[PDB]
Amino acid sequence: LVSGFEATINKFDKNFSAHLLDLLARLSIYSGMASVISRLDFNGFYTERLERLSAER
Amino acid sequence: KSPNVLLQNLCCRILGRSEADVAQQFQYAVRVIGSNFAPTVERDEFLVAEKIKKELIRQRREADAALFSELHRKLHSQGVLKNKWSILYLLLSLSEDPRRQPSKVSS
Amino acid sequence: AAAAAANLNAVRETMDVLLEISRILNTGLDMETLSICVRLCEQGINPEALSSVIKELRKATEALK
Repeated sequence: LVSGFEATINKFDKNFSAHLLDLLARLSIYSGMASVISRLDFNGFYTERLERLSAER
Repeated sequence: KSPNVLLQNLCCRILGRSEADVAQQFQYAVRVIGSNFAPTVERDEFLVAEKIKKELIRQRREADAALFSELHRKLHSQGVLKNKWSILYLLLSLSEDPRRQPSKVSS
Repeated sequence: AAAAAANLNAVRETMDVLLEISRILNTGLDMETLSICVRLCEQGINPEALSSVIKELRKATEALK
C-alpha cells in the first residue's frame, strides 16, 4: 500500500524531529565556537519548538 | 502540631478567608506539600550567604553589607535551629526590588 | 529555671534578627506569617515548596479577592 508508506514516514519524521531537538539541547549547554549552532539554523527550522519547562520542588 | 492542619492555619493568616469558607487553597497546599512530604533538598548555606553579600553591595550601601554579616553570624552563634538555610532560602526567593532601599533602621 | 528561660530567649532573639532579614530582602511576609514559616522549617521542609505556595497564595488575594 501507500498508507503503510505514510505510516513509516510519519514514524521517521517524529523520531528525527525529536532527536534534532534533543541534540540541539545537548549542544546548547556548552560554554569562535558558537558558529556550529548558528550555521546549522541559518534561517531557523526546528530551532526551539518547545520552551524549557521548569517548576520548583 | 501535624503539618497538614498547619497548612490551613497558614492559609488563614495569609488570606483573610476562613478555613471552612474555602477548601481549594488548602487543597493546593496539600497538592504541593504532599509527595514532597519528607525533606529531600540539600543545603549549601555558605554560597547563599555569599550571594546575600553581593546583593547588599549591589544596593551601593556597603556598611549594611557587613552589618548583615555580623547578624548572619548570630544565627550560628545561638544554634538552636534546625537548618539556617531553609528560612533564608524562603526569604530570598520571595524578594521584590526596594530599588536601592531608601531606608533601614538597623535595629 | 535559668536554662529554660534562656532557651525561651534563644528563639526570641533569632525571631528578632530574622525580622530584620525579612525587611531588608523585601518580602511581603510579616512577623505573624514568619512565625508559622519558622515553625515549619524548624521541623524541616522544602523551602522550594513553601516559596511556590506563597507565590500562589499571595496571588490568591490580589486578583481573586
